[PDB]
Amino acid sequence: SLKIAMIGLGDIAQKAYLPVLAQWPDIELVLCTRNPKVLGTLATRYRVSATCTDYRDVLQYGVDAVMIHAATDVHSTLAAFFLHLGIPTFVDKPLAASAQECENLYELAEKHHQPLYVGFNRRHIPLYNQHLSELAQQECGALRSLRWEKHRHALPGDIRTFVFDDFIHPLDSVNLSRQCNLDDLHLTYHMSEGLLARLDVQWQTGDTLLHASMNRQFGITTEHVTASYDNVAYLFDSFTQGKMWRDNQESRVALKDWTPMLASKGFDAMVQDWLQVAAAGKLPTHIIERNLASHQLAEAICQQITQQVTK
Amino acid sequence: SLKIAMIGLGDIAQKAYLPVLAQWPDIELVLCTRNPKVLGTLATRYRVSATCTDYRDVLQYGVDAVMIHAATDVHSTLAAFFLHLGIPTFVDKPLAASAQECENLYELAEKHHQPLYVGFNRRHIPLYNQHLSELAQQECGALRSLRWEKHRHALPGDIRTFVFDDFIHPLDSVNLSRQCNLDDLHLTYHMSEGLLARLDVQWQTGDTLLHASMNRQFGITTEHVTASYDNVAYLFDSFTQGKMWRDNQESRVALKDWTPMLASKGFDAMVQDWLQVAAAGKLPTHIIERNLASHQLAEAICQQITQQVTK
Amino acid sequence: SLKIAMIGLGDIAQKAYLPVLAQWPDIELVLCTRNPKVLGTLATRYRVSATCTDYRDVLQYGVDAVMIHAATDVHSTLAAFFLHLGIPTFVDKPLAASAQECENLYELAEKHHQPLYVGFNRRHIPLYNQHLSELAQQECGALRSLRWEKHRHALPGDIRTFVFDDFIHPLDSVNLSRQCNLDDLHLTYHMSEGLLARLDVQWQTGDTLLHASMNRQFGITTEHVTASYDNVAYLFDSFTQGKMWRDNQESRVALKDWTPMLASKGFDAMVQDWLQVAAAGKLPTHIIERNLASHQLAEAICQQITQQVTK
Amino acid sequence: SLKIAMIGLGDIAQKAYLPVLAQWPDIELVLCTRNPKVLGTLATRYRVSATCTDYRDVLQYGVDAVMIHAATDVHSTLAAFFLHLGIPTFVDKPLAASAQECENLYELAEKHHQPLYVGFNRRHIPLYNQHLSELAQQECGALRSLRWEKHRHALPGDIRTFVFDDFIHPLDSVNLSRQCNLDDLHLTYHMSEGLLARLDVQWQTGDTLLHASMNRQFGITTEHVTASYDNVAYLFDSFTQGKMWRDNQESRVALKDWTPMLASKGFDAMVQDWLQVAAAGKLPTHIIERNLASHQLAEAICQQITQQVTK
Ligand code: NI
Repeated sequence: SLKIAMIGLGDIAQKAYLPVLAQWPDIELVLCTRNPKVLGTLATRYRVSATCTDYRDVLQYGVDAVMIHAATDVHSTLAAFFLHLGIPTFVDKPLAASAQECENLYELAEKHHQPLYVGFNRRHIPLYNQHLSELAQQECGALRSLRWEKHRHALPGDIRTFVFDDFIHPLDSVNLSRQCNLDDLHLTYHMSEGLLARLDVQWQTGDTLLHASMNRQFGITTEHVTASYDNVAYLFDSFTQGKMWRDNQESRVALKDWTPMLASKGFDAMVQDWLQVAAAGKLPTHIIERNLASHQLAEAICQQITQQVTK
Repeated sequence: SLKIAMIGLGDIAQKAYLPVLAQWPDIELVLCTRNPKVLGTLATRYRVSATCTDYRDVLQYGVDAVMIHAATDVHSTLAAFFLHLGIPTFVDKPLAASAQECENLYELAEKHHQPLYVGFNRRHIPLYNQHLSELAQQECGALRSLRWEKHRHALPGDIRTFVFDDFIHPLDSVNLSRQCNLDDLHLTYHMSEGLLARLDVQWQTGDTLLHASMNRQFGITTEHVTASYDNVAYLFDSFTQGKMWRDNQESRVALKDWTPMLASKGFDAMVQDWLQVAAAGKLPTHIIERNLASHQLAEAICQQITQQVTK
Repeated sequence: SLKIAMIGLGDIAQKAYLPVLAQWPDIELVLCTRNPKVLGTLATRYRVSATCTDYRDVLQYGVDAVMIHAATDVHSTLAAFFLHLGIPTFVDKPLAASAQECENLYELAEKHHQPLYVGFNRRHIPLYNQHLSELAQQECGALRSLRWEKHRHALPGDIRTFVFDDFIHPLDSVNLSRQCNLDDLHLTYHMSEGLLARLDVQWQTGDTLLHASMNRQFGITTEHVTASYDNVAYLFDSFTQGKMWRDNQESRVALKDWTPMLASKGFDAMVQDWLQVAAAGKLPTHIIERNLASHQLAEAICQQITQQVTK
Repeated sequence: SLKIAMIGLGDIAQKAYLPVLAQWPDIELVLCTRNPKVLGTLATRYRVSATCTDYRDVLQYGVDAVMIHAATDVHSTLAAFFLHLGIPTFVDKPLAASAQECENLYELAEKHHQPLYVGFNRRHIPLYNQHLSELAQQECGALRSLRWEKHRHALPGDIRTFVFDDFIHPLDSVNLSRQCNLDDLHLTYHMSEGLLARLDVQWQTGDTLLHASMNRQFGITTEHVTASYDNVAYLFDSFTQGKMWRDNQESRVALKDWTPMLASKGFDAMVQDWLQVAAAGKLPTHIIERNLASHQLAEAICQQITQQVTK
């Protein structure tokens, strides 16, 4: 059995995590959030006796690990608190607001031999990891190309936020390699009256061309993933449907009916991994390098665009 | 009314060109090809009188212009010929096997003040030009991105052939900036057992990201075009259908029913542009520069992969 | 705030109802089922105190209503029981294996002035009722036609089960005219080996053509709904996606993102209506009549077939 | 070798027939039509020497067969003129304006022992006859169901024209059992502003449910064909593409690229047949029984509707 604390019950905590762990058997929750009104409503709805208003009062529940869903602003603070207190810590992307804080956090995590899992659901998409072993293995494998497009309609933003809070999803999902700088990388972008409209990062490591694309001034909000091997390719227009091309024939691949929405988006699968990491008390090295790399690449991309625009 | 001579009745000539001109009103055809058997077969099929076997006899019928559909290894020889004799010449892409010859040919055309039209049908695709005026205008306009993909199933080939006889399609089609080198351009490729499998070329001109992609070892033979502007986008999965995305809504855009197949592939629209060009003895400068640019770009790509591969 | 008791925790209960209710706000649950093993397993999973094995002890907790999810052959018993005790009763379709029982149960419920709600989730499909008001309001309105197709791959069965436990879905969903017989109705079917393979019931009410189609020996398992008005049509290939044809144009209509799976299948919407009814001790007349009619029609369909076959 | 005369060069003759027979090998044409202007233009455009302005000045060319593409009101007259003289005749749907006239023309046909081919391209569609052999053989076969929908956006009309000139297509295509009356058949329809808007004819012959529907007041103009066998089904949304459902999996079936438009709509295959019938002088029985049947069923459906709308 496992006991977990959830600090910061905001939009995502309520939209996905809570509903996923609330029904998860053999798991005991310890809800924590500053707003007592919200806290109580939720605790009652999902029948949770372990209530907490001050994240520090969590120590009084001997938890096996905590999950932080609060805003980025208070990520490190809360993360560092449980880490230097010898407690596994889960955190929603982005781990921190800057690459340096990400490095420091992981340093503290190592100085205490504690795991620091960063929530990246797009590494656990059931339909994608089913036809694409590479994504499940987090390697480049036999992939010849992989393009991850996540767009939005009329929704530009400031460089920083755009990259760390949104682009990081396609950027990390495609980061099957461990790209951490802009070396041998091709960064392109457009800007509409002061803001970032579309970002394109693409590079080739080995025999695999990785491409992360985000056009937030697109004609419609949608996310597509295209991957190709030798004489075989897939194109997913969503997380539940797709097309498989082989032998010059096209067929559709899809999740089985009744598969819950939060599962298709990979939260169920991710929590699974998280728990195993929490229980084992250790997160595999490549995952730690994956995490840092993606965050470092974000920083490189930000400073680069910022410098070019300002200059 | 014009009298056009067709030199070199091969595959493309029989499949597209010939059947299109033999339909055009006020046009007299003068078939010409090495093989006398094939000549007579077609001559009978399209009930044409003016038959010839030696391109030199073509002059006898007092032709108003010539259309060369022979192999690439004989374009220069045939083109130069009618150019010296001052006759508007048409040549099916590619113009020549190298940028050197192309440059010569055009220099030769300028000298004799004759038009030299290069057959690029993907600049006349009715459905695309109806929705992307930038293509009809052959400019970048408001385009924020334009991606042209032309894939094939299990069909790798040698650099030269692959680039000059296939990739030249998506490359030129996307080359609205008249690019003629690898300056600030990204080029990725993948060799397979001695052959070129996939080639990806993209660069940013002003506020437009151009991208030509060709995977000759794709899971299926298909050609997709994707264009985007601010808050507007399009994605065509063929020359007859496509999706339009605007106001965060997806609608379908398609070619009128009963549109002849060859017309959908822009052949009629091209022959029309060509006949006017020949009948006017003039060919706009921007078009000439595009032809030249696309060919020099192809040259640059070949003498890049070949060099690298041999290392 | 209501206290609902769920009697009979079978598959449908564990897959949709239980998960939706155990999450519903201001509702205390009282689980009840024969098997004490499953009873406790579920009770632990959804953290519920009010446990019970005999459908009688349920009255002890002073429930405001009961939801019977047991087998069809136990509905009448359970239903009648609480209906007499004067408690709003909910029963998952079908109400009973015969129209007679249905008529009895409703006649009974009318005496005790209690509401008897039947579980027809396909009447609360959020994406369908959002676009087609006729379905929301349960009328024919401007509908010139409505076709509900629900097919299965290689799954024939006996007339009874096929109709009362399956076909009733599409049949009822289309029964917007309260059809309670075979009057001016066209019934068609096919028997594979010794079972019912496909059934097709279609009739016309005024200016509306209704059609229920089920081919349980179809090449694939899917469900398509097609609705048409004057110069307007819709075709949904699922509960989340569909296309709209208007002004000779095709546009995509889809369910908002992050919508829970069960919700898209109209369960949340149905439970809502159910609770309101239960808390109001009243159930609109037009609803009851539709319920009876659909079961009376199912009865009629079963008979004419069984007869015509044995004949 | 063959020589065919074409009487009546309208829009269909110019859009489909002339072009198809213009490149046909071993076939000499004898263009005939009222209007002189049009005539010469076409004779020059397709380079035909055999000109004509009167369907009577036709035997001066010793034709082997004739093709009438004129209006319906002049079909009989012309059809009889050549069947008298003893000439294989080809007529475009509908054969005549009434079932009476059809039987008449067909009685005069066997009277002079001459074939009377009716142009029904929907029987010779390459993509459909490929996967659906029953349509190629023209018999119910193993089909369990076959639905042919042909809708139009905002285009209602008078019963007569709506039926014989348009509905005749789907009605005949699904008529594999030579249905000729309203026996055991289900007919529904809808009128609007005094015109016919939608028409649906459905009946079951053996183990095959055949359904023809046409809603000329649909949201878009499109034609769909659905066909189901035991545990197998096909859905064609066009004449060149479709979906094949088998083993609960969906795959795409389509026409090879570069297949001319007129070929996909079946004109090539039909003409092919038409010729093999003109040369052979004999037309298979079932084909004659089918054509009559379709026109008889057409009349039945007309008078039937005309009566109720009048009663
Ligand atoms: Ni409405």
